Amino acid sequence: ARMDWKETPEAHVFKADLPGVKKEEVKVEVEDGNVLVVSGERTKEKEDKNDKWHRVERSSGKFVRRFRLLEDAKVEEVKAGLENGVLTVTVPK
Amino acid sequence: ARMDWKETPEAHVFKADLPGVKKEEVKVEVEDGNVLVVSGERTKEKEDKNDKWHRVERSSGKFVRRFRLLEDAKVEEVKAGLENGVLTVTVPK
Repeated sequence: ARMDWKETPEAHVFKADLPGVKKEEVKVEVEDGNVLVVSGERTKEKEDKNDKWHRVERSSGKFVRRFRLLEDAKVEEVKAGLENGVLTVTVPK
Repeated sequence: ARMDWKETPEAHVFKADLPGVKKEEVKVEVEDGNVLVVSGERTKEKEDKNDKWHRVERSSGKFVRRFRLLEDAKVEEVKAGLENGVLTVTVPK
């Protein structure tokens, strides 16, 4: 989960490369008022059991990440969207 | 760009993690008659100086991937799909 953290004047924007991940496999939470938490685990591709694996580089697993926000976030204002393999978490300041 | 290479009884299937890449930035071709070429660019969101970066782990720029297909592969029947940051190329046998 390679991630970026940008602070525009309007909000804190986090990006996470989570290719091939479904929302039911990712989790965005807030702890102790100012700690953004991103975790998950890409599911096994329920693809043809018996296939021959010539080469496998894409090998993702479980993970958890945390960031200390500069200010307590208004959890009901935090937006999180998943698109084209990129998770985006916007935190309004 | 991380890629998997699996083989089904019907075709060789290639997967590529391309988070944050729109189908207009990816190119799928067959060079020299039997070389699969997956390339494109993961555009950097330069933005404005008003912004402030606290963390940067995600990569950007050009990517190039080449696999040598069989001298007898349905080169005219290769399909390419892009969904949830994952590219899939199906080369019929």
